[PDB]
Amino acid sequence: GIDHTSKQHKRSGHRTAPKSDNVYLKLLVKLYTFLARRTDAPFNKVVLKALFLSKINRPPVSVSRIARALKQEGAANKTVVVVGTVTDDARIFEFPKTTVAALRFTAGARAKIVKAGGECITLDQLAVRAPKGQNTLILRGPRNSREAVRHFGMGPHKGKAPRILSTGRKFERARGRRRSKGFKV
Amino acid sequence: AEQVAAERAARKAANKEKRAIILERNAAYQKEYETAERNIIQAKRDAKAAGSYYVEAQHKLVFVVRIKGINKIPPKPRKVLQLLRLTRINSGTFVKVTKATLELLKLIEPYVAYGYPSYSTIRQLVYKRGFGKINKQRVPLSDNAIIEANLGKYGILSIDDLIHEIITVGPHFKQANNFLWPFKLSNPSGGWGVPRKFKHFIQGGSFGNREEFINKLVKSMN
Amino acid sequence: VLKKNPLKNKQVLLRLNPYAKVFAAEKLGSKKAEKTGTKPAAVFTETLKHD
Amino acid sequence: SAQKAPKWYPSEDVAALKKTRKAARPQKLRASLVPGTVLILLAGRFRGKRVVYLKHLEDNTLLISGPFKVNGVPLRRVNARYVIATSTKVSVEGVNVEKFNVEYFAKEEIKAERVEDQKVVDKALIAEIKKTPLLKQYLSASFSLKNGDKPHMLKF
Amino acid sequence: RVKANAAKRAEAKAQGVAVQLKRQPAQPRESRIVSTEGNVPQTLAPVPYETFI
Amino acid sequence: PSRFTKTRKHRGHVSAGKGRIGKHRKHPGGRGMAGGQHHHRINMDKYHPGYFGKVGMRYFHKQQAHFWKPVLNLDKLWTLIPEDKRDQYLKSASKETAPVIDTLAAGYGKILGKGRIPNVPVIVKARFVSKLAEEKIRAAGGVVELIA
RNA sequence: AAAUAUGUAAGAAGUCCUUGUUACUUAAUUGAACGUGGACAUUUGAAUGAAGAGCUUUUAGUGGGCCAUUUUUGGUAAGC
RNA sequence: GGAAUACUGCCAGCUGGGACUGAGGACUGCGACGUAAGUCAAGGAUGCUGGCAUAAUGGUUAUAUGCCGCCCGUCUUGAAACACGGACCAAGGAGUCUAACGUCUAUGCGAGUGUUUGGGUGUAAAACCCAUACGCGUAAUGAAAGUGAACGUAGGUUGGGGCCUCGCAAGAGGUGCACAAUCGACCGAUCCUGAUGUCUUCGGAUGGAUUUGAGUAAGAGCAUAGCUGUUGGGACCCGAAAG
RNA sequence: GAAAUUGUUGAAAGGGAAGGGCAUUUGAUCAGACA
Ligand SMILES: [Mg+2]
Ligand SMILES: [Mg+2]
Ligand SMILES: [Mg+2]
Ligand SMILES: [Mg+2]
Ligand SMILES: [Mg+2]
Ligand SMILES: [Mg+2]
Ligand SMILES: [Mg+2]
Ligand SMILES: [Mg+2]
Ligand SMILES: [Mg+2]
Ligand SMILES: [Mg+2]
Ligand SMILES: [Mg+2]
Ligand SMILES: [Mg+2]
Ligand SMILES: [Mg+2]
Ligand SMILES: [Mg+2]
Ligand SMILES: [Mg+2]
Ligand SMILES: [Mg+2]
Ligand SMILES: [Mg+2]
Ligand SMILES: [Mg+2]
Ligand SMILES: [Mg+2]
Ligand SMILES: [Mg+2]
Ligand SMILES: [Mg+2]
Ligand SMILES: [Mg+2]
Ligand SMILES: [Mg+2]
Ligand SMILES: [Mg+2]
Ligand SMILES: [Mg+2]
Ligand SMILES: [Mg+2]
Ligand SMILES: [Mg+2]
Ligand SMILES: [Mg+2]
Ligand SMILES: [Mg+2]
Ligand SMILES: [Mg+2]
Ligand SMILES: [Mg+2]
Ligand SMILES: [Mg+2]
Ligand SMILES: [Mg+2]
Ligand SMILES: [Mg+2]
Ligand SMILES: [Mg+2]
Ligand SMILES: [Mg+2]
Ligand SMILES: [Mg+2]
Ligand SMILES: [Mg+2]
Ligand SMILES: [Mg+2]
Ligand SMILES: [Mg+2]
Ligand SMILES: [Mg+2]
Ligand SMILES: [Mg+2]
Ligand SMILES: [Mg+2]
Ligand SMILES: [Mg+2]
Ligand SMILES: [Mg+2]
Ligand SMILES: [Mg+2]
Ligand SMILES: [Mg+2]
Ligand SMILES: [Mg+2]
Ligand SMILES: [Mg+2]
Ligand SMILES: [Mg+2]
Ligand SMILES: [Mg+2]
Ligand SMILES: [Mg+2]
Ligand SMILES: [Mg+2]
Ligand SMILES: [Mg+2]
Ligand SMILES: [Mg+2]
Ligand SMILES: [Mg+2]
Ligand SMILES: [Mg+2]
Ligand SMILES: [Mg+2]
Ligand SMILES: [Mg+2]
Ligand SMILES: [Mg+2]
Ligand SMILES: [Mg+2]
Ligand SMILES: [Mg+2]
Repeated sequence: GIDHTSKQHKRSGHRTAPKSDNVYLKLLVKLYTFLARRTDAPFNKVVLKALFLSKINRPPVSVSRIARALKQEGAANKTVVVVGTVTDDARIFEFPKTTVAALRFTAGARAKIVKAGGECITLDQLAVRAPKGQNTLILRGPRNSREAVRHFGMGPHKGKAPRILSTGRKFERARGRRRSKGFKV
Repeated sequence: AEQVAAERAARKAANKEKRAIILERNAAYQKEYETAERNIIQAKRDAKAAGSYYVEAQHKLVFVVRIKGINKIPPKPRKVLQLLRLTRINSGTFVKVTKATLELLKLIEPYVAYGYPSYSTIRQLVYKRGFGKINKQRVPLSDNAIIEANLGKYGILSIDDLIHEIITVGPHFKQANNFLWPFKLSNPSGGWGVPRKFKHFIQGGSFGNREEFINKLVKSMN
Repeated sequence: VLKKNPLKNKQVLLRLNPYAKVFAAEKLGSKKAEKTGTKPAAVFTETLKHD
Repeated sequence: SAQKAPKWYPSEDVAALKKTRKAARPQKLRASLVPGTVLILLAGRFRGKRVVYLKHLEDNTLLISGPFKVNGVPLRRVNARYVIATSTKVSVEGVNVEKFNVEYFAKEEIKAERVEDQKVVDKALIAEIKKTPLLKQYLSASFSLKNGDKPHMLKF
Repeated sequence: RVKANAAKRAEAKAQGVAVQLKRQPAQPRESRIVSTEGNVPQTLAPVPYETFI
Repeated sequence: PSRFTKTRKHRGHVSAGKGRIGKHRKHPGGRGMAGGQHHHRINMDKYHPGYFGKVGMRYFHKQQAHFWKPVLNLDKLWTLIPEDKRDQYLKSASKETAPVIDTLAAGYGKILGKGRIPNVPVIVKARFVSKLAEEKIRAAGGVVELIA
């Protein structure tokens, strides 16, 4: 026998293809596993994995969040890459040129970009243009903005939001939430 | 397009070149080793002549075999048997001796047999049952390029170069020695020499520092 | 595919380690040591044979 | 269909053999096997027959003969590991034997040449045997283990 | 140890190196020759049982 | 579908994956929200602080509607002008002709001030305003016209 | 006053220099805290090991335990 | 005085007998031997010879013989138990459906989203189409009247993939999304401060505070579907004494 | 026209249960490959 020192037959814990069942996605993955096995550019390696990501680990990036990244010092001519959908944001009033390479572009997001004469590019098109990801800015969206993560870690003195359905006065605002009704949290 | 034999040439010749370096190197250690020995032999005699007593330097290096199986071990020695990479019965690993490992040894005397291994037995441990750790895996030695590939960084480009780093506890003993996968010995062939293993050597058992009698044992297990 | 042990397969013995050829050529493994005869101090003996 | 077809078939191309490294080097015989030596046949048609050894053939067999006119055994092939080699020896320097090889025993009753050869060799031997007395008798009588005899202990 | 270590680092570096400033564990003893002049070994035996009382 | 369900897999084991010792029995905790203040109080303080007792005033016959008053931040506002008509006004931003926006008509009740509207003038018709809302609007040279 | 157990430390989140900020603090541009600028790289600061490390969500069963060496309480004692 | 031997250790000294194994399937590697051509035991067995070509080897089965083997199911610290159910066999026989839900995931669309109450239409309970609303989301906080989210490049610091620049490389610098840590700013509540003014008691600017919120700080949601989990229901199946 | 369970016929085993595991003898039985 062997005094094992670590659990035996353990799966690595990382996805290895997507869980998704879309041909096109499965082709894009066919593409990038090639580029990652054969170019040693780090970029391709990052993208291959982001393709496996599930819908939550793929929050949407907004065209305004995009506009801001180009606002970075030295970055205005880079092509932003988004391994996810890109969405619209009527809150910005002035969107730049550039070239966004994503998986999906919503109707309005695509318009906004193009209306300022920019380009919307699919990843494979991005690949042919930049097989080492030359001159690319990868953007991810805000993961812990999800409504769900509000209720993670609920406990005393954590400040976290009840899993609650109806929600007004007289829904969980009494004994335990104020000094004058037993105690507070 | 050359490379027919063209780069076979600038390769085979280059390969010849290394054997050359290995050849003169192995010739050197052999000098090293016997004159080192002889020197001691004359130390001892010279002192006797002088009416003095030559006490040797205490051993810098030991060889530990795990002797106990895997069940009913208390936690503190159990950790140590892991840290010394002895996690299976009869496996063995080399240990460089200092206060800070000597105490480790103390903790596990009931579970091991160790002693001072000779050149002979370090040599045949490595030639026969010696394996490297390469992206884990555990790779038979059997060619010198396997070593130079990994240990070469530190000098050390041959199997005898390995051995030499071990036995002399070299400047790079830690990497040299960690590179070697724990040896996996069989049970002794002659037997254990005793009716009950789990008392100290000094009481007619098998465990603990049994000093230079370690070689007789290991050789029967290798 | 099949580990061969140098300690009994001359071929690979000589693959690793080219010194092996001359080691054996020059006997070496039976090297005759320099014959000197220092004698030990009476001190040393006296106390060896003491009670 | 009763069964879906597989999506993949094996190829029916056979491979070639890896180039094996196994030189067929000659068999050196145990030192007790020099020609002229009497042999005991441990197995076979002529099992327990005491027989003269004549020539190591190229297929490693031993060439022996009775002589036929002594004990009935002809010029023959015998395997070296089914034979006890005794210590008693006749001189065989008068016996030609050059003729006899593997093809000479290729199957392809008895051919007059065989019947002739046997007489030419055996005459040379008999000439020799007769020198030491009782050999011919020794040669003409079967070996067998008698109660008590312990082979791992007997000198032959 | 640090203020000392920065010291002998300058005292080294700006001389021509031979740094060497990590701590090492108690090392085993080197060879040595013990003498007898004025010191011949005294031979001791074990001692009989006795009762003091 | 029954097909993919874990009971299909539990067939053949004795206890249906509910345990030999502690069984699966009718209602060990009691039913429902029972024991809230006793054997289930640890789970209710944490996870549900604030559950028991009362706070403010009762309101008999409250009519949601009375309080209907959706909010729109300056954040948007320009959204309430149709796309094509919009760019028309952003350029050529002026008094004499500035867009009227009836936020009531767009179904909002109060304008709040979340952030930055270009220096185009707007005429903003609302029921209520954030003090900032009005301020910011004015800083672009528009105003707010109170309606109903 | 042991032995066994037990807290902390063994560096880049480190050491040193020059001198900004304040409503705290000083008799005091004194201190305190947070800084800008500069100098020293892996023998950069013990050992051994590391089939890597960190992190998040959600859910089962369980919530009768018994035994051995050693320490040990009650009991004359116990397969207590 | 000068040897021998024992004992322990070494040899990349030589050599015999016996057992198991023969994975791999062109070549490719590291070598060895030779003046060389070649050769080889050097990244896993080949050569030579015989017998049978069929129940001979092999499978199955019955029996015999060596050794071994208590009755399952259950609850239990502990069962083969002098614990319980079970004489036998067939057939039936137990975690379901629904309302509303958590986490996770797949898919549509995305600051939105949801055609199916209804209308239109039909090859008629389908498929196809759709106006107005509504629901959840896009704002919070307060018991409430109520008020309601940019000092700043939507901030500073520190880690940070990736990318950009230099360099042959090692490296150095530039930028740094997600995420984490920390200090701040904004909105409401609480408390303090109370300007310009006033139907002289209204108004509440402004600047603050070991207080406080399920908040802001370039949106992530809505919907369908699945496994697991949650509550109500006969609620996995059979069972009281009773009312 | 299953099974429990039964009759007959054939074959086999049986010194206080039977049934089972590894292995082989013996009997019965049979696939395949060869050309
Ligand atoms: Mg929100
Ligand atoms: Mg070690
Ligand atoms: Mg032996
Ligand atoms: Mg034996
Ligand atoms: Mg023996
Ligand atoms: Mg015994
Ligand atoms: Mg062995
Ligand atoms: Mg060959
Ligand atoms: Mg031979
Ligand atoms: Mg006769
Ligand atoms: Mg269901
Ligand atoms: Mg189904
Ligand atoms: Mg199934
Ligand atoms: Mg299961
Ligand atoms: Mg299972
Ligand atoms: Mg099952
Ligand atoms: Mg189970
Ligand atoms: Mg379960
Ligand atoms: Mg049960
Ligand atoms: Mg209530
Ligand atoms: Mg908004
Ligand atoms: Mg400690
Ligand atoms: Mg290590
Ligand atoms: Mg690792
Ligand atoms: Mg749990
Ligand atoms: Mg639990
Ligand atoms: Mg529980
Ligand atoms: Mg219980
Ligand atoms: Mg025990
Ligand atoms: Mg083969
Ligand atoms: Mg094969
Ligand atoms: Mg047949
Ligand atoms: Mg036959
Ligand atoms: Mg039968
Ligand atoms: Mg049977
Ligand atoms: Mg038995
Ligand atoms: Mg039970
Ligand atoms: Mg009981
Ligand atoms: Mg009993
Ligand atoms: Mg019962
Ligand atoms: Mg019964
Ligand atoms: Mg049934
Ligand atoms: Mg139709
Ligand atoms: Mg109809
Ligand atoms: Mg239509
Ligand atoms: Mg209508
Ligand atoms: Mg008011
Ligand atoms: Mg309100
Ligand atoms: Mg700061
Ligand atoms: Mg950097
Ligand atoms: Mg920076
Ligand atoms: Mg505030
Ligand atoms: Mg409050
Ligand atoms: Mg809320
Ligand atoms: Mg909400
Ligand atoms: Mg339920
Ligand atoms: Mg009932
Ligand atoms: Mg009833
Ligand atoms: Mg009744
Ligand atoms: Mg009643
Ligand atoms: Mg009928
Ligand atoms: Mg059988």
